[PDB]
Amino acid sequence: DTCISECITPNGSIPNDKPFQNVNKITYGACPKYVKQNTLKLATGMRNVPEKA
Amino acid sequence: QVQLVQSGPEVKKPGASVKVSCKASGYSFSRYGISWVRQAPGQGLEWLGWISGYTGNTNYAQKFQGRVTMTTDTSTSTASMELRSLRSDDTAVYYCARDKKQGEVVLPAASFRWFAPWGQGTLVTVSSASTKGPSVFPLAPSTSGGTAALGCLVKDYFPEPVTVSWNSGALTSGVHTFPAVLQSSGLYSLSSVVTVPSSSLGTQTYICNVNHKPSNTKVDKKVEPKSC
Amino acid sequence: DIQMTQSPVSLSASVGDRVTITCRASQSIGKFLNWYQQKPGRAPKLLIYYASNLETGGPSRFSGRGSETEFSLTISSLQPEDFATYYCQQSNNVPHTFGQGTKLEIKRTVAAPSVFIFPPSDEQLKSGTASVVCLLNNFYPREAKVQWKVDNALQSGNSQESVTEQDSKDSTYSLSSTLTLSKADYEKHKVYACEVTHQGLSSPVTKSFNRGEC
Amino acid sequence: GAIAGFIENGWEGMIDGWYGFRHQNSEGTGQAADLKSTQAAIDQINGKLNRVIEKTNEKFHQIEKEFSEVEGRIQDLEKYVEDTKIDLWSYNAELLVALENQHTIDLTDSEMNKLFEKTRRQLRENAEDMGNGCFKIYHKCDNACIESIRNGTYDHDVYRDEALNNRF
Amino acid sequence: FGAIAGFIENGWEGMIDGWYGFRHQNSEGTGQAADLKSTQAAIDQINGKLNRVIEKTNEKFHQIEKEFSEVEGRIQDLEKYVEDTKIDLWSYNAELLVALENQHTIDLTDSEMNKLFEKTRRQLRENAEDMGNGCFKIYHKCDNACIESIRNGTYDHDVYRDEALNNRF
Ligand SMILES: *[C@@H]1O[C@H](CO)[C@@H](O)[C@H](O)[C@H]1NC(C)=O
Ligand SMILES: *[C@@H]1O[C@H](CO)[C@@H](O)[C@H](O)[C@H]1NC(C)=O
Ligand SMILES: *[C@@H]1O[C@H](CO)[C@@H](O)[C@H](O)[C@H]1NC(C)=O
Ligand SMILES: *[C@@H]1O[C@H](CO)[C@@H](O)[C@H](O)[C@H]1NC(C)=O
Repeated sequence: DTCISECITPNGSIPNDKPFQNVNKITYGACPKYVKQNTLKLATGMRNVPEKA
Repeated sequence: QVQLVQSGPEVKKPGASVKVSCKASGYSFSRYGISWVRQAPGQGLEWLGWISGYTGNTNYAQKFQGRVTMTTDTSTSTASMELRSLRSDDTAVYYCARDKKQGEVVLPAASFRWFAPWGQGTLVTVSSASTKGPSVFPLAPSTSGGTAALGCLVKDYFPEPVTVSWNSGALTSGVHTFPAVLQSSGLYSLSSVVTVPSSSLGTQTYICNVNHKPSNTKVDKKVEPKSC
Repeated sequence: DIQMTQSPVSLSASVGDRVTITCRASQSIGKFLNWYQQKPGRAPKLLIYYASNLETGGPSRFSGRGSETEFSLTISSLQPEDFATYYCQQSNNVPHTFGQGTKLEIKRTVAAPSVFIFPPSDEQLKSGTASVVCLLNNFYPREAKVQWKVDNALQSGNSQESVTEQDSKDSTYSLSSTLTLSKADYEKHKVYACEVTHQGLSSPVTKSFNRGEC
Repeated sequence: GAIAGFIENGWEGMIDGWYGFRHQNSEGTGQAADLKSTQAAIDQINGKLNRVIEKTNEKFHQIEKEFSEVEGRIQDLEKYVEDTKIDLWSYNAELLVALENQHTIDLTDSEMNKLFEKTRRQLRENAEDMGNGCFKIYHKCDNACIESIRNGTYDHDVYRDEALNNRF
Repeated sequence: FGAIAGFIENGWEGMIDGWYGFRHQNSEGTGQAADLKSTQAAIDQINGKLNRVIEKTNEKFHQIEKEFSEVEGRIQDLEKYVEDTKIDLWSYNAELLVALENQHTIDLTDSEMNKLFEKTRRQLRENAEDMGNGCFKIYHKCDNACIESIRNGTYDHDVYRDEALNNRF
């Protein structure tokens, strides 16, 4: 396709804004590192303590 | 349109201070910062520092510590930069630019760690020379191909800039106004020239219109071949 | 401070050409590298942010690449609006630093200058100084040597040159050399000549004016 | 109706900042965000996000990782090499987000306590810790007095005699 | 006119005999003294991590070839891939280690300063007030020997309690 992507997998291109990747261990280019996890959530806020009555 | 509008040009004697302001519009001024960048004439860009519109925190380049103070005013959406103890090499066009999102966590591709938009620029001239209006001398014409070349010599003015046109803007083809040069006297000098058909010299009138806003001086000068 | 090195310093190309500018950091900056385009006389404008992102207005013929230490900017099909100066800039660490810039100019065929010489005006002469102007008009390329001869005395240190930017319509340059003398010294000699050498001229062209004589 | 601090809960009504002040005085009740300590926590989280992608992983020609035929020894080694790599990186990723999230929770908890202690220092002997994240200020503190506390210009000697008399 | 100021947003370039210390101002003048126990307590922790980063011995002998003068293909692609994988993983470990270490070192040295302040706060009890800048206003006359008793932890608050409370209220 007519687009821009530094990283290529046999499944197609993927972005590289995330440090890790779960699409395919076969990659070409500037790619995220392949891991077995499907999701890893990094906290970007504090503990959520909803308020009292 | 997101926009930064800066204050007017300044001419300052050495040892003085200058304060330049940037007025923001089109975006949330308190959720970003302002970076200041200057450019000496014919030179590259130099970063002076940064101030947050959210916190008022500041980052100054080590070269300017103790000489710069940056301030921000939320209600007027205006950032200010003050440079103290000015020297001759502080002469530059000073730019402000919106920089760095504040008040929220940002991923790198959305951090706004880039300068956009920019102000139009503020020229600050620091010289121990005083404002002076230019003297306008003609360069009379006299042929080849056959075209003649005539122009005006705009000399001994301070500070930049001067505006030059021909026949009140009616003549624009073939015009070449040269960039000013700083003479050893501390004053600026400039030439504007134009090529015209050699046949039209007797019939057509050529006047260069010179404007020096800093001194409010305005001069029309008729250019004609010398009489012999 | 982190140092940014741009290559090449200057570049000349044609419309429709493909060009690539290079920026290099002295230490890793991640992808926090931005590119600015500055047209002569205008404020810089953001072109690429975070290494590879086009500012939303931006033309698709510009593209950026790189990370860490090495970065590039590519214009796939050059257009007239693209000829300007390009600065790379690092936003990873304070103090933010700029590259020295890459000037992009239009390639052209060689054109010899038309040479004109101008005697000092009477109005200026009576005041006490004399400025003699040598004009080199519509030439390419920029490299040119101007020499001042007064009664065949080769002068140095009393002349200042000044060049225009490339002309928008014909891509040529124009140059002005001004010889400044006191009224007294302008009266000692009769003939003044500026000698122009240029690669568009096989033999150098000399233009002379006889003083007190038109 | 009565206000309470961070010891008990958080504030869903606070949307202009991450940390802030609520007060109740003679003129009424009000709320204000503390921007410096809000941005101090955000600056650190932004720094994490920058450091997690700071190193570029750029690989081109590698080994083959899928195979259409049974070959034996060499293919056994090629598969073992790639599986070993993935397990080590999968471990690195799991430990990274765990360490980072623990630190994010810690640093945001710390910014709250630093703003509480900063306020405790200002008030000196003119207030007492109610134990719920609030201070009982023992003197008439109008809106201008509250704002002096929030912007760090509150002079305790002005209200000291009044506050000491109400405390004892 | 130089008034003393404490560690809140302020370091001491003048203190060279220790890492943490006291500065005082009383009737006899101004003075300075380093606190040796807390200085060494922070140093001992840095020494301990210096010992631990170097404790493992990495001793390798015959290994694999890592530079090749000829193009060979499959087997050489694998040897290069193994070594490149090992280097990237150790490079990651080295980067993460010094990051965790420095964060902890900054925290533990910040903690020692807070411990020393709280240790002093407990000594003074109701005889002083927190000035907010890292200093205590001692509300009684405290000569040089009285300052040293605070510095060496033998300060008895009951001796001065009546005088201090009378000055406070
Ligand atoms: C990518 O393709 C592979 C097979 O080639 C498959 O196992 C995997 O599930 C695919 N992943 C995605 C995200 O499509
Ligand atoms: C949540 O985090 C993402 C990325 O870290 C950010 O883009 C987004 O603005 C955050 N949401 C809020 C409500 O701040
Ligand atoms: C702090 O708030 C008080 C009360 O509103 C005001 O008088 C003072 O000028 C403020 N100071 C600053 C630095 O904003
Ligand atoms: C502590 O200092 C006081 C005052 O100088 C002194 O009398 C006492 O002996 C000291 N104690 C120790 C254990 O150094």
